[PDB]
Amino acid sequence: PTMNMARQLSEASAWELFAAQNLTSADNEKMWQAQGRMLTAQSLKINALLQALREQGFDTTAIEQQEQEISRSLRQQGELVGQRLQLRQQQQQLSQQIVAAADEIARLAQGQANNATTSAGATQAGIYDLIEQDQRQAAESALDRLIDIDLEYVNQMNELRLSALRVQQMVMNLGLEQIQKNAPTLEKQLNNAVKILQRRQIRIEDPGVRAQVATTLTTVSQYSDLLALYQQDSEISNHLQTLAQNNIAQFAQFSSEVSQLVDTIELRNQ
Repeated sequence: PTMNMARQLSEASAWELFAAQNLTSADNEKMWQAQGRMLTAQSLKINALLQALREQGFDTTAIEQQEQEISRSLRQQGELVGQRLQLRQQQQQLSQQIVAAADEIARLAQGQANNATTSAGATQAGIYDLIEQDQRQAAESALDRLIDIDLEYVNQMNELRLSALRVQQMVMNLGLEQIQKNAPTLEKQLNNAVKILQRRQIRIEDPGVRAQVATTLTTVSQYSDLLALYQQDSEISNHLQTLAQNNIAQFAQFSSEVSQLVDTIELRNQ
């Protein structure tokens, strides 16, 4: 009978609205893909059902339309959460890299300070080995001057490790929520923190290491892009939000029209 159709029509709509529901969420690619497919398939089942009912003297032209508007609207939304999903993936990858790069710089900085600290200790320890008919003053004065230079490089490195950690934390602090509220602040904030890190970068002793820090710096300098990613993400998130409210009225009209047709079927059935 035609009654078995109304049950499927209700069912297709329950799964459609359910797929459309899950799609607009979608945390991972897998869910997005799976739900988009399901939505498409359900829309196809509804179209086939409507065409079956229509050739039963039943009128489906109001539902055919609404359902078509809804499929168009969800296509767009599906696309948008698709791009957004990508962005949120790029943000993670890029940020992952920047902290790693900042952390390597900090580690390289600590390494350098340790070398100077170990040297100064040796030199100073050397001043006490002087007692050996070795005219102190000549040596003592030179060793002392050497320890002061070592210690001076320690500060320079400790200041490098710090500049690097500052930036690492700032990046670890981005999250859209705050990139939205205080955006220009967080930005000009990192520009200095990075322009500083760069300044101190070009001040490393052995250019061999001053080189690795140079490559790492180029990676951390992409923070400006990681910012662009977060922006686009919010330009879409608000967008997707707007459409999510239009759905209410659309979905209200659609389901309400299914009910009306299902009735015309459970009433004409007797």
